[PDB]
Amino acid sequence: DKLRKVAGEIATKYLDPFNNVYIMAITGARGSELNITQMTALLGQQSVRGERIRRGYRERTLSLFKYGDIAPEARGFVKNSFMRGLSPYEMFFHAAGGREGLVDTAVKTSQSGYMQRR
Amino acid sequence: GVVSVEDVIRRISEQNEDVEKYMSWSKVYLNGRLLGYYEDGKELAKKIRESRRQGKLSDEVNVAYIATDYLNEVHINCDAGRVRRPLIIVNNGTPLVDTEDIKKLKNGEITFDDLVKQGKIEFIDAEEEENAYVALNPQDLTPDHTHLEIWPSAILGIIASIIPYPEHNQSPRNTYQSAMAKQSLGLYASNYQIRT
Amino acid sequence: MLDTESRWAIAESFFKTRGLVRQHLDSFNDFLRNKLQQVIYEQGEIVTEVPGLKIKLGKIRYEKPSIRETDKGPMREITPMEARLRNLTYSSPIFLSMIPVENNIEGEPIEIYIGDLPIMLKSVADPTSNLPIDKLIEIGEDPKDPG
Amino acid sequence: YETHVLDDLMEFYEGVIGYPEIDLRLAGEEAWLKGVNPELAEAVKKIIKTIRRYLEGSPYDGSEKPIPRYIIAEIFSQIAPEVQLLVNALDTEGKYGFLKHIKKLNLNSLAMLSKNYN
Amino acid sequence: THKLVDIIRLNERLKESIEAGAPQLIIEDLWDLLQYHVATYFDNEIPGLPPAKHRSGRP
Amino acid sequence: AKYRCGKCWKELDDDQLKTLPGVRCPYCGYRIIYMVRKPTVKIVKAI
Amino acid sequence: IIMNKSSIERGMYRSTFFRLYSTEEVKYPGGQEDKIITPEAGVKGYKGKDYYRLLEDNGVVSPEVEVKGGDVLIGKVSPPRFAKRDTSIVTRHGENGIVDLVLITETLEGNKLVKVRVRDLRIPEIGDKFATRHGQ
Amino acid sequence: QVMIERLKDSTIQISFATVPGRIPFAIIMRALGFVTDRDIVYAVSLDPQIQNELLPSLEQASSITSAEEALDFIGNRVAIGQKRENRIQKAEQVIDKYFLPHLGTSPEDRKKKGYYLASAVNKILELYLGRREPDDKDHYANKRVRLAGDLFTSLFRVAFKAFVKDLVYQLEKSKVRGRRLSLTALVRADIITERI
Amino acid sequence: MIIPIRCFTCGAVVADKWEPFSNRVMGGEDPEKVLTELGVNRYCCRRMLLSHVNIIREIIHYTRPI
Ligand SMILES: [Zn+2]
Ligand SMILES: [Zn+2]
Repeated sequence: DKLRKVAGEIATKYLDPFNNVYIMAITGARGSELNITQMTALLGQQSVRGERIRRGYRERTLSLFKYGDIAPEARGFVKNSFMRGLSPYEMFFHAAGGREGLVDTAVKTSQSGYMQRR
Repeated sequence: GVVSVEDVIRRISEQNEDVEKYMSWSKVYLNGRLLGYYEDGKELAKKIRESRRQGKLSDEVNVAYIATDYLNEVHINCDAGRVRRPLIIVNNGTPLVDTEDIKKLKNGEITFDDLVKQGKIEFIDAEEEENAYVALNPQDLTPDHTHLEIWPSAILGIIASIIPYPEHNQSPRNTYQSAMAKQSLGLYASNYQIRT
Repeated sequence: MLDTESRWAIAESFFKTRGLVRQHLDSFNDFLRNKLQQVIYEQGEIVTEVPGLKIKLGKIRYEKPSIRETDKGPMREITPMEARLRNLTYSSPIFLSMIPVENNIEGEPIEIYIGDLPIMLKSVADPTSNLPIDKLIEIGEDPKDPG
Repeated sequence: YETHVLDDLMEFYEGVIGYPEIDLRLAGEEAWLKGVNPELAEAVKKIIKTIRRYLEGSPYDGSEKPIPRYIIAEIFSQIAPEVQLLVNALDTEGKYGFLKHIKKLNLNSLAMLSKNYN
Repeated sequence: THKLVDIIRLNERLKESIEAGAPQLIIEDLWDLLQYHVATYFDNEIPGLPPAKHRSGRP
Repeated sequence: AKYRCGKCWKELDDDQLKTLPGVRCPYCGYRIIYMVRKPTVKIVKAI
Repeated sequence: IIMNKSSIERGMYRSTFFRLYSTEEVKYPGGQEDKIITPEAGVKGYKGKDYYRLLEDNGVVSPEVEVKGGDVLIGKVSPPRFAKRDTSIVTRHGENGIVDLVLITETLEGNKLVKVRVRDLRIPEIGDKFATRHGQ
Repeated sequence: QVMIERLKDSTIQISFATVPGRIPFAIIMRALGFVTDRDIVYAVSLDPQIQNELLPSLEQASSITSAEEALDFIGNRVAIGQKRENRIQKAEQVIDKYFLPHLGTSPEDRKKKGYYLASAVNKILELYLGRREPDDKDHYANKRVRLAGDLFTSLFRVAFKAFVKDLVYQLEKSKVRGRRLSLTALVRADIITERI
Repeated sequence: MIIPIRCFTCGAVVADKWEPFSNRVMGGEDPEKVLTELGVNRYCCRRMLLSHVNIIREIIHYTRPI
C-alpha cells in the first residue's frame, strides 16, 4: 500500500501542472487521485474479499507461478498502469479483484429496498 | 505395476509383512476410486504421461501426483466433462515444437491434430495442471518449466477477444462490453431474407 | 524461441481444423457412435411376464434425415432450410434390429422403426456437414454457420 | 379366488397394513388373476396404478404411521368403478356387502401426494 | 369454482351415504374428505396437508 | 392471386386458379410457394 | 453521445426490424371441420370493414403494402369448440411497417401454414442506444 | 447421494436417501460382506494413528457380529412391520440398487462397494486429523460440464425405458388375448419421437 | 452490404471509387498510394473505402422470392 501511494505521488509530481484529466480530478469533475494513480503510476494490490488473491491450485494462485510462492507479483499485485498495459496474469488478477461489485450491487439493492419498506 | 488394495491387505494379513513398508507407498486413485498402491507417485505419473504422449495410451487420460507432506496420492481421470486446455510440452527448457514443425504448419503439411498426435502439444485438465509449471513466453522459459502457452491471449472468450487493447481498460468495462455486444445490430446471417 | 507469428500459426490451425463449436459436436458424435448402442446394451433384453416370449435387442442404426410426407410415404430426405420454413423437426429415423423369441426360438432378426431423433447441425448425422460451399449455397444454407 | 382380493382391499381400507405391503399382496393376487382371468388382472393393474400414483414417495410409505382417512376415501373413490367391476366378476355375500354402497365420485381437484416432478 | 363444485357434489355424496344407511366408518371417511376439501378451499397452502392439484397437476 | 414456386430462386409462377391437392406447383414437387408483389405502383418517399 | 444528423440522413446507422406472424390451419375432430383461411364477411367478432382493405382474395395480405396499426394480415375463421369466430391476425397496435414476405406451406399433419414477415425502417434518433467495443 | 458424517464422539454415521436415520459405519460395512473389525480397519487405512479413530464406531457395532445382523438392522429402518426374511430381502435390494450403483447393482460387486466406502471414511479421518484441507467446490478438478451428449443420451435412456414398458404391456396383452406375432404393428414409435 | 453512395461524415461520393480501389488493391498494390492517387485524402472517406465488406455479393444468392 505504501508502495502504491508513493508511486502515485511520483506520477502526480512528474505530471503536467494543469492537464485535462488533472483539471477533472482536482475540481471534483468526475475524477479522483486513485484514478490518476491507476491510470498513470500503477494499479496496485488487487484484493478479493479484503485479502490477496488466494484461490487456485494448491499453494499457487495460478499455474504460472512456482509452488508455494508468496511474492507480491504472484498474489494479485499489478505493477503496471492502464497506460502501460497489464500482463496476462495481472489482467486475470484485476478481473478477479473486480468481480465482487457485479453481485454486491444486486444484493445491496434488494436488501436496501426491504429495509426501507420495513 | 499397481498393487490392488485387496491384494495389499491380503499380503499384510495372510503373509507377515511390514506395515510401514506399505505406509510409505503412494496411493493410486482412478476416477476418484481407490485403485491401489505404487512404489512412488512421480515415476508412475511420468510413465502414464509418456505412454499417453507416445500414443500407446488414450489422450483422454490425465494423471496427477499430489505429494503433500502429510499424504501422497496419484489421481487418474478419464471421465467426460473435464474442461482441458492445450499446452506446448517443454523438455529441458526447450519446447517440443520446433522450427520444422512451424514450417510444416505454415506450408500446411501438418495441422494441430498432427501436433497433438505427435506428442508435441498435450491437453491437460485442472488436476494435471496442479503439478504443471507454465511459462507465458519462450523468453520466460527455464529448465524448471514443464509447459508453454500456445496463445497468451487465449484466456479470453469469443467476445472478450473483440475488444481492442483490452488490458488498458478496467475489468467492469470489459464485462459490460461482453454483456452489450450481443445486443448490437448487424448481419446475423447471409441468408436472412429466406429465413423466417 | 517461437515468435508471435509462429504461435498464431498453431492457434489458427486449432481454430481451422477444430471449429468454434466443437464441444457440442464432439459430445453428439460420441453419443451417436457409442452411447446409442450403449443404452440398448445396458437395457440388455426385453423380458415379459409370460415365460416363453422374449425379445433380444441386436443393433441400432440412424438413417439420413427425412420426414413422412404421407401415411406410408418413402421418407424422402429434406434440407435444414426446409425444416426451418415448414416448422418441421430436422430429425432422423431410428431402426432397431430386435429379434423376436417365441416359444424359445430365435427366428429371423427384424429391424423396426422406433422413432425420430433430432440431430445436431454440422455433425456426423446430417449430410450438410461435409458439403462444399457451392452446394451449401445451392441448398440454401449459410456457408459460415458453425452448426 | 376373488374372496382373497376383496379381503385384501378390506384390510387395506382398515389401515392395518401399509402401502408396500398392500402393493406386494396385490401384485401376487394379480399374478393369480392373470392365471385365472385377464380382465381381473387388468382391473388390479389399474387399482395398483391409481394407488401408486397417489401413494408414491409418501411421508409414511408403509411406516407405522397410519394412512390419513381422507386419502383412503379419495383413492377408494377413484378406484370405485374398478372395484364394482371386480365385485361383479365374482360375487361374495360377506365381501361385497361393504363394497355394495361405495360409489364413484368425480373430483376436479385431487390430493395427490406425488406430483409431476416426482 | 372448481373447488366449490367439488365440495358441493361431495357433500351430496355424503348426504346420499347418510340417507342410504351406509356403514359408519365410510361415512366418517367421507366426512374427513369433505372437511379436507373445505380446509383446502380456505388456505390451500397449509403445512402438514397435501394441496389439492388440478388435472394438469398445477396447484 | 399469383404465386411463385420457391425452388431455387423465383421458379416460374403460379395462379390461384390452378387446383392441386395440398399446396404444390405443377412444375415440381416442392411444397413451398410465395405470394408475388402486386402489380401496382408504390410511392416510396426518399425520406 | 451526440450524433451527426447529416450522417444519419446518409444512412449512417439506419436499420430494419423484421417481425413474423404465422398461423396453421389446424384441423380438429369433427365432420370435415377446418379453419379455412378466407376474408371475412359477416361473422361474429368482426373487427370492421376498414381493417380488411389490404387483405387479398385468398385471405393473406400481398407483399410490399403499408401496414398500419391493427390491420389484418391473414384472414382466418374458426368453428366453435363448444357460428364462425374471428381468429384473424391483427398487426400489433404500436408496430407500423411494410409487408416484406409471404410464405405458404403444408405442415406434416396436412394443415396449411402461412407466414407473413413485416419490415420496419428504424432511423437513429434521440434516445437510441449506442455502445462502443469497450463498455461505453 | 450418500452422506457420511462424524459426530462429536468419534462415531461415524452413514446415511442415504431411501433409508431413514443414520446407519453406523461398521454395521453397513458388515452388511456389505465384511466379517470382522480387522478387515474394516485395514480397509479404511494402513496408518495406526488414523486407524485408532474407528474403535468407537466398531464398538457401537459390536453387537452386530454377522452380516445378517447388519442386514436386518438396516431392514428395520428401510421397512418396518414385515417378517425377518422380508426385512432381510428389502435391505438386500436397497443396499444393492440404492447405495452406490455406479460401482454396480449386482450382489457380486457388493464387496467392491464396501472397499469404496472405507476409502471415503479414510478421507474424513484425514480431514479430522488435519492432514488435508476441505475440497474446493470451485476447483475444476471437482466440477464437470455436461454437453448435449450426456444429457441427450440420458433423455434417450428414459425414452427407451418408457418405450420398452409400453411394448411389454402391449405384447403381454396381445399374448394373453391372442393376436399377430409380428412386432411391426406393435411398434408405437411416437413414444420416443414426441418425448425427445 | 453495398457501398454507400456518399461518405457519412462529408457528403462526398465514394461509391464510384469502390471498383477501382478494390480492383487495384486486390491486384497487389498498397492501399495508401491507391487511395492517395484515386482522389480521397480525408481519412473519413478512407475509412469508408477501407472498411467495407460487400455483403451484397453473397446476398444475391439468398434473395427473397417476393
Ligand atoms: Zn416449381
Ligand atoms: Zn468523407
